[PDB]
Amino acid sequence: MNPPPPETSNPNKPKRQTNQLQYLLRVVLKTLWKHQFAWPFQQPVDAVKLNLPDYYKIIKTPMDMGTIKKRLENNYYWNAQECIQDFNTMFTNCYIYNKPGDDIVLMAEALEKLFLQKINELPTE
Ligand SMILES: CC(=O)c1c(C)[nH]c(-c2nc3cc(N)ccc3[nH]2)c1-c1ccccc1
Repeated sequence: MNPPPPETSNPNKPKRQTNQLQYLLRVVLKTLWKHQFAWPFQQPVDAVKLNLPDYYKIIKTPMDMGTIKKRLENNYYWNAQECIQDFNTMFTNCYIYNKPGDDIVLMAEALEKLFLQKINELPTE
């Protein structure tokens, strides 16, 4: 069964736009999104659809690129580091839930390397 997906707005939380956050949407997210291995990560895990009934029994901080994209579009983040942490949670969740060598893990590993390449250099203020 599915929990509610992660919030993409929160009126208590202050919003911000920065050059680095703009870059994380326009270049980092939008490039990863087109990668051949992006599809498992483009939306919250649907434990019923994907027949992973234990997914949210194991993963307690779910994250996915659909959520990240919406957060960036909504100026939900205060800074780039917060957004980068969401990407890192997404990757680490995949490694936690699965096992080394699994096809889905090979997919996450290729995306993570590409992500690291793209955030190696970020715009300045
Ligand atoms: C094929 C299979 O049996 C799978 C296993 C052992 N694991 C995942 C799987 N584990 C994940 C963890 C996170 N955190 C995010 C996405 C993940 N997909 C899938 C899978 C199921 C349906 C479609 C694609 C892959």
